[PDB]
Amino acid sequence: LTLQAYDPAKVLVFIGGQRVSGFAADTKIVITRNNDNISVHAGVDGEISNALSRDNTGVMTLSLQNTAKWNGYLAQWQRQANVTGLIYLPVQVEGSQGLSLNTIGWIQKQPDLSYGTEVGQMDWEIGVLDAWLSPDQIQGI
Amino acid sequence: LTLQAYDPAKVLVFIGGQRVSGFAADTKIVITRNNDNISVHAGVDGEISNALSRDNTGVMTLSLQNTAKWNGYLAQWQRQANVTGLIYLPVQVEGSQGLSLNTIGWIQKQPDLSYGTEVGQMDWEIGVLDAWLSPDQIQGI
Amino acid sequence: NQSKILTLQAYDPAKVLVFIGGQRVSGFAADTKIVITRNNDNISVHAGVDGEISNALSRDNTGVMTLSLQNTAKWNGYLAQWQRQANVTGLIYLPVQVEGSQGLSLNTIGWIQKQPDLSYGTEVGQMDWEIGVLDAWLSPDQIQGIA
Amino acid sequence: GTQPIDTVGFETPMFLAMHGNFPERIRFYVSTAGMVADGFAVGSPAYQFATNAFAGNFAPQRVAIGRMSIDSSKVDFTGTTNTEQVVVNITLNKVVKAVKINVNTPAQIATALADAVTADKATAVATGTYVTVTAVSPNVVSVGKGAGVYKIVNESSETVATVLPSVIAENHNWYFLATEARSDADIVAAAEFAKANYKLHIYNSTDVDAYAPENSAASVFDTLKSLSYDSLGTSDAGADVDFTEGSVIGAMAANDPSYGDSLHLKTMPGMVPFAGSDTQRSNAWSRNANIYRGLYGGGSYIEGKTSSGQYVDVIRFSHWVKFRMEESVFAYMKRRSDMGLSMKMSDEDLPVLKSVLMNNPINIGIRNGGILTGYDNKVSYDPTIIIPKRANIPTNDLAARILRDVKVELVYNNSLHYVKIRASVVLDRPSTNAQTP
Amino acid sequence: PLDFTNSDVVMGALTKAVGRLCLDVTGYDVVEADETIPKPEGPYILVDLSLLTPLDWATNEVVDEDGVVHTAHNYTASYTLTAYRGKPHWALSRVHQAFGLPFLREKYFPTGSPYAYSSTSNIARMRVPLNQQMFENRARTIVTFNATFVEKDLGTFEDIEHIIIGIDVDNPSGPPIGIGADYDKGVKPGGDDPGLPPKPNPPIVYHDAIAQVCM
Amino acid sequence: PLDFTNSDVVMGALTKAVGRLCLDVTGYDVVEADETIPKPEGPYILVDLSLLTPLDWATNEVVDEDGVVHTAHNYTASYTLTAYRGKPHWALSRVHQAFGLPFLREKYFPTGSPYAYSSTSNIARMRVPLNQQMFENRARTIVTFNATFVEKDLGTFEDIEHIIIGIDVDNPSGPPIGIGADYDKGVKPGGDDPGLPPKPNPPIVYHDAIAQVCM
Repeated sequence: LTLQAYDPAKVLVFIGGQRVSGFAADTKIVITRNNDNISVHAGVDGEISNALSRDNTGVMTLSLQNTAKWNGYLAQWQRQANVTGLIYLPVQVEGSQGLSLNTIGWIQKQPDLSYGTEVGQMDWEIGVLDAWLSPDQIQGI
Repeated sequence: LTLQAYDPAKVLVFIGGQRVSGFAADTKIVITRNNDNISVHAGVDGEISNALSRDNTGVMTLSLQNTAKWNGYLAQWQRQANVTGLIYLPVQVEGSQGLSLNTIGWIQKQPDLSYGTEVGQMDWEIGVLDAWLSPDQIQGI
Repeated sequence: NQSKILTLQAYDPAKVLVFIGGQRVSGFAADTKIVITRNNDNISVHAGVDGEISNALSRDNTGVMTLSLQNTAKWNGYLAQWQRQANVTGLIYLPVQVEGSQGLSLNTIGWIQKQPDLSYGTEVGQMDWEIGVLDAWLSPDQIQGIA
Repeated sequence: GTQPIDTVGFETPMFLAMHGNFPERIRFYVSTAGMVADGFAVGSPAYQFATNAFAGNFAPQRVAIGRMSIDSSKVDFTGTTNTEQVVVNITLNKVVKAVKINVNTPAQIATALADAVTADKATAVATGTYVTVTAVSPNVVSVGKGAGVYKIVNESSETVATVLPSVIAENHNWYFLATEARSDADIVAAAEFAKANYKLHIYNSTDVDAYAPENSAASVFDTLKSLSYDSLGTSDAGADVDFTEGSVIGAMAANDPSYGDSLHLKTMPGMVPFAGSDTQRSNAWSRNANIYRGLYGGGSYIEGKTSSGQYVDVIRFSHWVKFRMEESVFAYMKRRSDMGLSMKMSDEDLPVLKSVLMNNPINIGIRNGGILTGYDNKVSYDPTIIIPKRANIPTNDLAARILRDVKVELVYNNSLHYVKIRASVVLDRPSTNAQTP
Repeated sequence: PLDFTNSDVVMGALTKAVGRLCLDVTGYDVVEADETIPKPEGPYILVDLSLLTPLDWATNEVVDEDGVVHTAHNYTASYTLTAYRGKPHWALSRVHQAFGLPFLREKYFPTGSPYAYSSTSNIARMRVPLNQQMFENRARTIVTFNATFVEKDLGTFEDIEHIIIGIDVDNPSGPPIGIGADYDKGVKPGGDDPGLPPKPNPPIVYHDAIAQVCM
Repeated sequence: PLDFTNSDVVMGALTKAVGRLCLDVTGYDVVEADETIPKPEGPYILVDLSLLTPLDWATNEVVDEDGVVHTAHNYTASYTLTAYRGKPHWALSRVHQAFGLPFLREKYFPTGSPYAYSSTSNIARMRVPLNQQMFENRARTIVTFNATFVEKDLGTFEDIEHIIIGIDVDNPSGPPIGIGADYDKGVKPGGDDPGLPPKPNPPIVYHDAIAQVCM
């Protein structure tokens, strides 16, 4: 029994079937939801009633160095979909020790490209059609 | 008669019956209310009348290292409730020397998960259905 | 306070079932799924000069039901066919039913009263079909403990 | 060594009958049909009690019947008057019969009842005012009420003070207590056992000393009053032949004490309205012998007081709290131990009892209204829970692995019983300070 | 019987993991700071565990079968590498890139291992005079790793075998009613009572009618 | 008679608490900076109370029976630990993790104690030449604790036994009316007057009618 140490190199991202590579330093990804889980209606006298949220979309940011070969793929996929109308591709994430994710999603907005004296960065916004994190990889859950 | 020294290690959190563990450095928790206690209506000539607040919900933040085993439990509880409709679990807090709390509550929103070169952090938002602090543990009140 | 929780199970909007003609409706809009109204109030009051009061019971109980569907929904087709069907053949009525997950139900017959306004733009539109319901008494049957 | 009951037991009433229809010391039924199948004669004591219990508005789901060795029955006409076809129902070893005596005097009727000698095994012995029925070793006999004016009495070689320790050992999942024996010694023995085992004792009596003037009396009600027990007694005319304890239980078995509801005006089908006068009612109220007055064309219980003057509902509420806390603590402690995460004796674990106890037993009461809350004076009624720290636990208690001095406090929210008004009629109507006090 | 790998094991094995990867990539020879020896011949690398940082609050607790507690803490260990001859700056760089090669890492940093790589610092090239005749080429860098340390408690508290609770119900009809409640390890609240009969499952039989109504 | 534990007691007992936990976990030997002795044999740890920080404004005031005042102030004491041989960095780390083990803390840091643990600094490993022959392994860290200090006043002020108040009511009908008011320790304003009669509680009697109306 040896407990894991957080390995940043085993955080994987698979988009469309292949594995992404060429991240920028620091945060490789960020996952954020769009809406609150439950909506609470509070009465005059204090009665409380709850409603379940039925919109579970999220957003995932993806930091890539502007020299990465994966910029070309996303740029091609983005323009292709705008013409044909087919926008969805599988998205899967893993954690060395953390919460995974496995759904479908699409490229939401085009990042901002800037050129200077040093290799820059591009932050893509990948929409994910469901944003429930999973304890698959937690060692002991 | 020896007066207590603030012991950060004796601040306890019990959710659903078990004890939480695996906090991130600095602030373990934060408790905040949502509404003002009394609403004051001021007349033209200066007459003043008061109304008592009958909505006493609060919010409690919970900072956990992203390798904590307790992330899996909250992720499972969150998804379970979204299907069944049972969302409430007991919540209890203690203070080494401070104001306690003991009510029921639910997981409000999914935190933001980010992956980088070092073990990160997740801040859960636990709604609490009442937010009255108690002097139980104060030594002399 | 936790001693006044009005719903011990969260209200899930997906439990609200609607059946028209025996098929389950699907493809609803963003905010509101249905709205049920009456046309006439329940009783009429005839008050005399000196204060004599007498009341009458209404006998027109028809109501109107609005059904919000995304204009890309498939159910728009079924309703559109039904309109022409009834316009020519003269058979208008069709059973209607509603399930009050944690509220009031409804079970009667109805017909398509008007067709909505179809609009095309940069966003997926919406349609408000009017299903006039012959009798609109709400039913508390889903609620337990009604003595 | 009282073991704890659970929620189902809290509703199950037990009746200690005399019979031999099953070998076991106790059995549970969900309808009178099962008892009929077991060979109980229609109109028999246990059958009547079961019918009454199931006939209430708050009827329990299941009824438990105890066994006390039967010896011989009695069909007593002594002191009766009859001008109607007397009928007696008899079941013999799964064989069901009926008996008929026409019309005349009670002694003649009793003598003519000796005709119950055909198709029998069992024997019948007339004695001029009653017929003693005795079975034979392999035979089983059940004698039940019919259309006649008579009361069935049973005798046994055992005594309650020795039968009950066997029934409780056989099974303990029941709350209410009732018996067929009606002697003062049996009633007092039942009361003393019940008060020691945390069970509610019920009984109906027909003694006229309940009506007897308050100046003095020596009734069982008075003996229990002197001993200061909690047995719930009631005076009824038809108790000795109908066993109306079943009807009393049927009106309070199902409603949980979390509502703080009392027994003051609940209708009890099967009971017969009290007949005495107002002076007799005043007399009875002094002995705590509750009566079933018939008012405004209906029947209504009266005030449900116990032997020692206390109300029934407070006692029942306290017992309900006890059982619920026991069950909740056991459940949580068992779930904690199913995992390898057993509760230890340290200051990092002890507090959780606060939430564990707040959830199941107490919060339901506060919600439903049985527990009073708010502010008074300079005191508040909110329930409080106090738990010790590891430093305060004695070393002997540490060694024994036992936790003591966990304390709870509550306030009960009683109901209303009486109202008085001061109306006034006048032909017309009559200082102006107008200054804020 | 529920054993583990304490801090001493993880810490000592991390050095050797770094030592083998440096040897297997750069081709230089390796040496630690722990004990001093006459300077080797040819290019070589020096390894040192310069610094170690803790993270305040434990992330996991594992309870032994008997109740003992094992606590896990996150750490970060920094190693100072120095290359002394040849092209030292080239040597250190190849160590950096090695952590990006998948197959090479799997030999020494297998999935599930108690330590991992985090980042690297700037590589500085230096020239140092020797005996006032020659300038020697050198370099220096700091490599930061992640880790997780586990330690075992020194005992346990007693279990709760028996609980006694006192209850007082204040009421207006009389003095407060005192009553107690109790719990015991093996005593079920209901004993072993079978409970109410269950609703039976009807047996599987043939039906002639798809939907039959009978009054 | 209302005694307490002043600053001197708490401060001196905090050192020994740290001393015992270091000995009981790492297995090394312990020594303070207070008095100098020839260097012991084998690995050992050195304890020093490097720094002490006050918090400005008192958090509690306890009044003696006679009126004397005891004031309580929050503090933070920092201890510098140094381990001198063996694997010093390993030794210090096990001290850090000890504060996360529940049973071990309860021996020396019981609930209600006047000092507590706060945090820890980076652990730096060092090599120090000795006699120009050998490099000795060492380490260093700073552990920060919480504390609370209580001190007792040097006297009290007099009580207020008698109060005299002068009042002047200016009015237009004449010169201002002068009148005085007074207070005395044991003199009630109303003496011991019984006051108005209370509303009696009616005795408990039997009622025939659930609701009776009488004109």
